[PDB]
Amino acid sequence: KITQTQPGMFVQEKEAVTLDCTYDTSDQSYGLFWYKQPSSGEMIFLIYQGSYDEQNATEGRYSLNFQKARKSANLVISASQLGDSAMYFCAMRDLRDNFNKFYFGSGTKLNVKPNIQNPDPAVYQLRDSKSSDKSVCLFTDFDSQTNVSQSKDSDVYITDKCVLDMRSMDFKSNSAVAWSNKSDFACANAFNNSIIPEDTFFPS
Amino acid sequence: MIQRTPKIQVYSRHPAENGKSNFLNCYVSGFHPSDIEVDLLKNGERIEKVEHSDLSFSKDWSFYLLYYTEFTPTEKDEYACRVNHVTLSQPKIVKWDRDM
Amino acid sequence: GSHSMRYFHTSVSRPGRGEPRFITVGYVDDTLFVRFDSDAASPREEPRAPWIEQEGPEYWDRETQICKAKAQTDREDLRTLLRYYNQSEAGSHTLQNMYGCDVGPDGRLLRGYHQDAYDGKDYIALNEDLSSWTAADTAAQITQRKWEAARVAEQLRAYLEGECVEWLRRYLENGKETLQRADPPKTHVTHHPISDHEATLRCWALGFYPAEITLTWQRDGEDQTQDTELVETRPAGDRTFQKWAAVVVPSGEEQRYTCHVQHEGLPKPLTLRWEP
Amino acid sequence: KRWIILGLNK
Amino acid sequence: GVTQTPKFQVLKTGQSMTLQCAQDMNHEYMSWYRQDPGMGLRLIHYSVGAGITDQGEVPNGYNVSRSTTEDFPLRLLSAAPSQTSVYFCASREGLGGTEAFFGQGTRLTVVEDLNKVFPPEVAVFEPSEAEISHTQKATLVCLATGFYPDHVELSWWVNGKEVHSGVCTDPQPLKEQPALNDSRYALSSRLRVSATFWQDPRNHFRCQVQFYGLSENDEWTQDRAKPVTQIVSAEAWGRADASGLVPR
Repeated sequence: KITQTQPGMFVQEKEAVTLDCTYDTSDQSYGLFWYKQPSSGEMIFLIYQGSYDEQNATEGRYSLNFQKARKSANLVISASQLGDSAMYFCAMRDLRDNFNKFYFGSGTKLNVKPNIQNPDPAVYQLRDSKSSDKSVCLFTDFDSQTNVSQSKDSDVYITDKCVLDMRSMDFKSNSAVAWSNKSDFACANAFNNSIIPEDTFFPS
Repeated sequence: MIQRTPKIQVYSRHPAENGKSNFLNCYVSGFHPSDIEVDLLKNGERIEKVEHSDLSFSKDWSFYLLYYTEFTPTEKDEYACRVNHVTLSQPKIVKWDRDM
Repeated sequence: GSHSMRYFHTSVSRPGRGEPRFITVGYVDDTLFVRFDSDAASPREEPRAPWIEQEGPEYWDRETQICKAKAQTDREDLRTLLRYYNQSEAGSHTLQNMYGCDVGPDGRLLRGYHQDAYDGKDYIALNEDLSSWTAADTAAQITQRKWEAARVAEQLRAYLEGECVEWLRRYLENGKETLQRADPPKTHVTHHPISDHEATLRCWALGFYPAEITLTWQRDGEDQTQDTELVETRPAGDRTFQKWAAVVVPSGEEQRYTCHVQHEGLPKPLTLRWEP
Repeated sequence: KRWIILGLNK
Repeated sequence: GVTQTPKFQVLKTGQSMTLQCAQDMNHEYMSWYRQDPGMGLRLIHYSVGAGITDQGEVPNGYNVSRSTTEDFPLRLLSAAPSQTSVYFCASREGLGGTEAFFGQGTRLTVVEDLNKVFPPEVAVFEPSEAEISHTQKATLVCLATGFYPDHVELSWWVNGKEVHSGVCTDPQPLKEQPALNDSRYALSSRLRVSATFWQDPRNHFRCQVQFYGLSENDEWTQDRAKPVTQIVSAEAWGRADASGLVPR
């Protein structure tokens, strides 16, 4: 039995984050495992701790704060990177079945928030590069403390906020995209559902 | 493949006394590999109810086993241990001798 | 005095006749106390000495699991070792493992052990260090790297230093009346005439425990070692052991020969003669 | 009392 | 280490399929899990060695074989909607091993009727002049729409090379009709470059969506093009100025 109480954790990039795990086992012999599952769905093994290992495991930026007495096996991720945003599974195998099954926790979605140096909230309209009159709305450059609510209207599509990172300039920015088949749909209303900065730039 | 031919001793648990219930032992040791065939014989016939110990081994890795069976010895009855092993061309028979 | 706990493990592959036979046994000193045989109808770690029987069901379930786990580890290791040695899946092979600890009369670790053998030959061994590995060959070196990487010695060393010692102590206490009772050998000398010129003098030691014992023949009280036939100490089948020592001596000279017996259960060493 | 850890494969 | 295939699979109810799994690690132990919401990772079958397989927690509907230690193919004789899941092949040195390596995963969708399978349409939306003017940055947006099932991989290509810097793609596709498990999906992605990089008609921006759909063998009973695994792209070129003239 693996308990990850946190369905999600957020952390400021570069900061360290601790993902909670507790495990229930009667056996004196077991191993605790962490796996990372990024958006693309793979299961990346990160780190392992044996119940008889007196040292706490370490693997790159991952450390496992193994407290046998408290029955916790928290993963600590040092210097969080945007690439760390993912699902994290705490898992365990024990003697009862000769270490056969992995018992995985529900998992914790780590959300690494970018440090936004100079917010410049704005909603731009983009046009299809093809001989179409199709259009897209781009809410961009807002800080990590504004949130994008999806539409409450079913004919307008709005993506969750996405952080892109222009590495050469060490520049990061959030965006959310919105588009509609509808006709009254203008960008000036596209994100009405979200509470957007009062100074959010809406070009003419 | 290391091969070590089994040492064999045949003897009674307790000092042999005709008419007195006792235990006939066949100790096979120093052998390798472990697969081995051991029978206790009464007058050259196989004794049906023979137990043996759990396979174990000595510091040099060579194996030992105790085969044994309840028996009442007599002046006339002859007992022996027949051991076959891969290191043995022919099954090896060691006769029980009260004086060893 | 000094005491030991040892676990012995043997896995024998039998290709074309099922899966590997696994047998493991537990000794305190010279006393078998636990066993597991993968061939038993419903395999459990079973007690084999009374004092261990107090241990509760959690103990027996756990020991059973560990043995099962060892059995399985072994099956995998036999497969692996075929690849290490480029051997055929057709041949039958043996994995052997022994481990355990020696404690001094003080009850502290004297020496710990962990050793594996493949086909009757040393494979890999924990050094006296309890901290480093000695690989017998190139295959075993592979194993060494795997085990160094996993920091196995560290954890094995803690086991040999903690649980092993501590449970050995507790076994010794629970089996005080037997494990810590030394049973002296009943001794006697037999005379066996070869011919008119010679006789065999055979000095017997029976019903003793522990197995450790010294039997020596002297002639006019002087060393008769490289002239003595010692049979391997043998189990009587009731947890005590037997041994005899033999000299071939000139007929009529028997009275110059004394048998000497040293054993934990003897307050003082024995001197025996044949009753001429 | 037996010893055991994960990852002891040869 | 563990090469599990395919990464994506849509299956018509009743069809067979073999999920493939090979490991180049001389691992004795192989297993299959399926990952399902609220169900954690469930073991399906496992193999402690070549020639040995056993049933996990949910073996039913699956069979496995272990002809060699290297491969542990998972077989779905008769696809069922229930078997819609994410499958992971796992391997390790032994039953008691700690080198527990999972495969890339196989995302399996069992459909009642393949007529629900639709490839994406892909569009690229050029950077707003307003953004360019306001930020000196230029955000392109790629929109993959109308697809089913969720089995796409979206990539940006600049001047013929996959690019990652400045790219952000929705983590999970968004349903065009979310309450229907049959509905089609849309996915967006942004690629941000400097205005001055964008203001070069010689710079080529292609959004590429690899879609996993029907195979050649799948029966296709519609008039519309069979929605097979395919790549769908849309592109755009830099907008040079009025005005000349690529900026320095």
